[PDB]
Amino acid sequence: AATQTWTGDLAIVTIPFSSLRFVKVTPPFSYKKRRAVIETHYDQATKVLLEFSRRWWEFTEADWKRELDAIAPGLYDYYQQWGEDDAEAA
Amino acid sequence: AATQTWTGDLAIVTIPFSSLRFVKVTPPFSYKKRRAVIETHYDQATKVLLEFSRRWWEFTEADWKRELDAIAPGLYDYYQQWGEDDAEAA
Amino acid sequence: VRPATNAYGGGSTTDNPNRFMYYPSHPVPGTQGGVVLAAYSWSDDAARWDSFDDAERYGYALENLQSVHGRRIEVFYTGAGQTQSWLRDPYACGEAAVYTPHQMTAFHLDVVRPEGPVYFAGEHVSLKHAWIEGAVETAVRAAIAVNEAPV
Amino acid sequence: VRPATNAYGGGSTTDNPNRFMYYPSHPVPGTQGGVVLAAYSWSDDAARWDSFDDAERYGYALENLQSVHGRRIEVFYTGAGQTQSWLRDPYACGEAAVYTPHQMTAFHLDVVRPEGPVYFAGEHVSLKHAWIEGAVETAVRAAIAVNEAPV
Amino acid sequence: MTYEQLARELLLVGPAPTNEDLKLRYLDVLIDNGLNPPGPPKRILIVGAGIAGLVAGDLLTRAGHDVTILEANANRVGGRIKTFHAKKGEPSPFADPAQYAEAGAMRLPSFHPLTLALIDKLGLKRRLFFNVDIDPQTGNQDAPVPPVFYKSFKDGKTWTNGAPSPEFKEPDKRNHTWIRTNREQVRRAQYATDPSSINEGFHLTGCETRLTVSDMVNQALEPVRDYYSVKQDDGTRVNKPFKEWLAGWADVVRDFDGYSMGRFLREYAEFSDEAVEAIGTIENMTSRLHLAFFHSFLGRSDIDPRATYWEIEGGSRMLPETLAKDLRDQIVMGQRMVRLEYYDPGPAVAIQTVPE
Amino acid sequence: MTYEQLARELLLVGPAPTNEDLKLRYLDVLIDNGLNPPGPPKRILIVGAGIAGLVAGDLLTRAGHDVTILEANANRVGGRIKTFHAKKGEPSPFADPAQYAEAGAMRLPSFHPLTLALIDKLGLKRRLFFNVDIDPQTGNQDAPVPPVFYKSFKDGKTWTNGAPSPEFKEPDKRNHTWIRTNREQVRRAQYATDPSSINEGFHLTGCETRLTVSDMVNQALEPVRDYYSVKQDDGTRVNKPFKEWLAGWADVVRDFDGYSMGRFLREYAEFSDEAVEAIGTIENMTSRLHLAFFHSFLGRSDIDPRATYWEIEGGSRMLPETLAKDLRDQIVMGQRMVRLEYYDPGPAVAIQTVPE
Ligand SMILES: Cc1cc2nc3c(=O)[nH]c(=O)nc-3n(C[C@H](O)[C@H](O)[C@H](O)COP(=O)(O)OP(=O)(O)OC[C@H]3O[C@@H](n4cnc5c(N)ncnc54)[C@H](O)[C@@H]3O)c2cc1C
Ligand SMILES: Cc1cc2nc3c(=O)[nH]c(=O)nc-3n(C[C@H](O)[C@H](O)[C@H](O)COP(=O)(O)OP(=O)(O)OC[C@H]3O[C@@H](n4cnc5c(N)ncnc54)[C@H](O)[C@@H]3O)c2cc1C
Repeated sequence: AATQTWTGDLAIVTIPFSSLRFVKVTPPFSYKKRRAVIETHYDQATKVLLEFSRRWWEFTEADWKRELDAIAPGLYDYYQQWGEDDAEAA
Repeated sequence: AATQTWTGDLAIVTIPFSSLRFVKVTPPFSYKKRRAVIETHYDQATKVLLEFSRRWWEFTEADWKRELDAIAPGLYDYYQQWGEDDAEAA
Repeated sequence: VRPATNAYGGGSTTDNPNRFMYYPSHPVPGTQGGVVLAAYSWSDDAARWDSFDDAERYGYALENLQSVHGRRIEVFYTGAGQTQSWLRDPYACGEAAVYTPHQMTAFHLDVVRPEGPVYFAGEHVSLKHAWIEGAVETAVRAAIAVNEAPV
Repeated sequence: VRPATNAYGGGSTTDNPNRFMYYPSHPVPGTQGGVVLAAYSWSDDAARWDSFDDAERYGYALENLQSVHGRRIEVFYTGAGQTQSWLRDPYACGEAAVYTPHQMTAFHLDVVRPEGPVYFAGEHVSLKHAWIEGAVETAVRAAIAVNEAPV
Repeated sequence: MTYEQLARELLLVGPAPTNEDLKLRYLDVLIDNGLNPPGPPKRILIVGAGIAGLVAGDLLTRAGHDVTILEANANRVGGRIKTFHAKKGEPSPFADPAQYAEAGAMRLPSFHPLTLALIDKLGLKRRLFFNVDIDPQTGNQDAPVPPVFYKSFKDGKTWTNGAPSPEFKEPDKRNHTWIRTNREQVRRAQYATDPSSINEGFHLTGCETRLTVSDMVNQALEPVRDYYSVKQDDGTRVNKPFKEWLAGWADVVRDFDGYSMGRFLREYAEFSDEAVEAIGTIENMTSRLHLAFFHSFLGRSDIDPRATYWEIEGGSRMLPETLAKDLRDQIVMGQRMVRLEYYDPGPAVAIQTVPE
Repeated sequence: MTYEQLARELLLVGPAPTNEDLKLRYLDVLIDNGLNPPGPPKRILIVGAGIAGLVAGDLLTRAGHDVTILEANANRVGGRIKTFHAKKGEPSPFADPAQYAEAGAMRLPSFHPLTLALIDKLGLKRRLFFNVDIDPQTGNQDAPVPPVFYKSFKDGKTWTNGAPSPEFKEPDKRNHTWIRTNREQVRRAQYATDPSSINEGFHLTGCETRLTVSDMVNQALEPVRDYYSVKQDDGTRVNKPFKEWLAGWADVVRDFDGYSMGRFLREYAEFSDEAVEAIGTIENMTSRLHLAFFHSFLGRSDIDPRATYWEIEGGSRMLPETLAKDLRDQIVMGQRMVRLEYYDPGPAVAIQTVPE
């Protein structure tokens, strides 16, 4: 159905004002209520999640060489030679 | 090519700091230069563009009925009957 | 029924989410139509449309446009629209730099300072942000320093 | 070569774009791995990743993660990641309401006020923004008013 | 009079006569009884199946009312409470199908009674969320979880979920996690004993250098905490006697609401740009810096220094999805409110929605 | 001393001895001669093919240097200067293949010499951009476009693109456009003569009601304009004598940089919340309201009340794309800088890029 209307006697609007900003309303809410809807600033936030085969952050140094050399022959030392890049985005 | 390195004696960085924020750098720029790159706020803006068969905004009332009735029989009055919704997103 | 706008150029202001609408200063020669900047807004006003993706936006845009010019305009709408969000652009990562209070005195002089052989230019290095003049102005300034720079 | 982190739970802070990284408080039982909140940031810090689309983000995220824990971690990276941008969500249109100075005294009392038969609730109607407690707290309050409301 | 009114709202205090403690009433209606006298059963339109909606829609349904919960999302309720997890019938978010993480809400404060108790009432297991890395060989978490506990500003009244569990004790926290700023990297334990190192990285000179950013912030807040509470010789604080504890906060609203958190640290606390830089960096107040002082001040993680955080087993989703099992008939998915017409003297409501 | 330094940067004034007018030097190097003495020809890395990059990369190439312009975009230069137009080989942005619109920059101020002249030098036609709706049956735009003109704060010096065109005259502006706020809608001409109507819509009471939001703002800025300039009996302004015109602005930097535009209208100009609401709404300062006072103040469209705006025929793209025809060999598309290594005593630069 292109549309669908609901009706009742009371209504509880629980959507964020940022979303309510796009709803057509009538009659107009109280002047201040409108301003609050036009002006309430919604902050932005982003989460990035990465998956790991193991819980390396728990590792000790032994755990590292241990756990690491297990995946492949002399893999531990391979990274010791490599070291850490000196370029940061900081 | 996965990558590609360039070299010279001087360099002019013209990308916005928001983009430079993700570049790995070395050695570190001066402390303040970094902060400015971490802290310079880039404002957001969005433009939405709609295309119209005619330049209606130029129209006069006559132009409207004239131009409008041209598209189809009695189309002008059809919209006069319809009127304007009372719901705004304001 | 909203009165005939009958306006040439310029644009209108509103509190509906479209905020500012601009009309073409000159008509493309040989054409019978035109494109209007149905919606253009900065900061939070803009943060709004940023929630919606490119394709969805056209809907509201037309509705909020009708709220000011009349439902009637819908006839001439070709059904073609374009939308440009600058925060969503991985190359602009925003419209322009715009300082929050105190930032300029906090570190703007350090913004211009070159770092070793690295020089900076562009809209934000100037003090005419969100303007091309700032861009160009600092571009030249940059070329002047590197040009006469001891090789 | 970055030292072994050897940390259980908690998270670390950095000025690289990842900003804050959190480690799982408890490991999913029966598993050998785990997922880490590689990058989580608000406002402008967040505005950054907002420039990039879902899929691209994982790259940097891993790099900035390595800058603090070592390049070594890359071995355990499954190559699977998930990213949630709240400004880009057409249902949240942002993380949460967060007042700019003066807004609260300017109109927060009007925020709570019901409009005719319309009542408002949710995180933003409270004063514990960006918290569930605010949400719930105002939900109940809402049900109390409509419940005993003269039909 | 608007200031006092705000303090009320902030504090959850009823009208002047009684000055009821609303946290009690809400705990009552949501945990204990429910909506006491189920008033004139009416038709109710609830937009949004986020936590707010699900809770009201549940209390109201349980009290006999014709509740309809319109939700724009077509496959998920919970709103800003989302959790990545394998969904019966499609690819799992992560390689390991048993893994899951939070896309939104992830931790629940001890001083958040309603939610804590709510989670319990719904029969949900809640584990300890480690806000600071911990020593996994300490504390006993296998003991039954301590119950929710609340204390009102009203003459020694409280509220609890049930019987204590003195067997339960939170693990001790090591600060073996990192702080890497300005190319320098140290552990939190170290930064704690000696902030000099990384503070100098932000160019903090002199006195400021010998303090952690936290304390620097706490030090800066005391004068304000003074509006409503009073310093304690033992090094603690107790709110002043109601009348003042109210007028104080109302004063805080009059004096610092026009301050961005930064303009406050700067101009009021007379902190240096470098101090604000280190502060905003080590404890996310850099991005917020220009947002209201209040949003940062209320959050102030002080109050309960021994408080605790929690997380729902199985994911944050568990909370909203459980409330949803009940409202199986009220909730309507894939419906976005686009129009809202209501009648106001000086059917009562019509809401039009589009399919998603 | 940092304040004065800022005023310099703001004003484009050289060092204390001479106090050179940099707008002249830039006009010189970009329009007249070019980089005067082509110093030690060196290898140059320019990141970004936006207007900034294209201009520097062009001046430098023209002065004999090995210039390489690395651009992340794979199909477009111009950066924040984009224009929707049919691209030989694919679908046109609009149904009518001949239509085009701005996705970014769209108008050029008369008081922006460099860009205006630059557009001319490149042999680009520039039409009048109507910032306010106009009466299409007035003014003569068919006359040759007036030339760019600049006036320096330095004792009667100037700069022009060429010979005047007193035949050219901008159309008269009608304000037949709309202002629709709080469900009310009026024309700009009306709001001008009587702001009462729509101001009351924002609940402006008393005195404030009888003024347009603009004037309300101008009225509010005078005291500041006073730092650097002086009111004129005829109702105009002339900057004070250099020494003060510099120290004034430096003072403006010391006094209002810590002000958000809102906290200024509010606390300093002592405007009411309703006044700020109407103001922020009628002339976009609602969303910016919490951003630096300076960003809003500099923009201040005053100065040249008779100034004019312009637009490039064919699109804004014309400007960057023309500069690009030259640097055909310097510009490298689809290359994103991801790493930047440079050598600093106390090859000089290496930039690594990824393919896009
Ligand atoms: C919606 C909008 C409207 C505007 N309206 C006007 C107006 O009417 N008048 C006016 O004068 N100005 C206006 N402006 C501002 C003006 O366009 C800018 O100030 C100016 O173009 C900025 O030039 P720039 O060279 O500094 O940067 P940009 O044009 O942003 O160019 C930077 C370039 O670097 C590239 N890049 C970025 N990161 C990397 C990387 N890591 N590696 C390689 N390449 C990279 C980008 O792709 C881009 O081409 C507007 C801007 C916007 C967003
Ligand atoms: C990244 C992030 C991390 C967080 N971390 C925490 C934390 O650790 N602890 C904590 O307590 N809180 C946290 N929160 C905040 C908490 O999740 C929110 O305060 C709370 O869930 C808000 O509930 P709500 O019911 O008010 O709104 P929402 O949950 O946003 O729900 C509103 C609902 O309305 C729907 N909707 C919107 N518009 C329409 C429309 N037009 N028509 C129909 N339906 C519509 C939406 O789809 C949604 O389901 C976090 C939030 C974010 C974004």
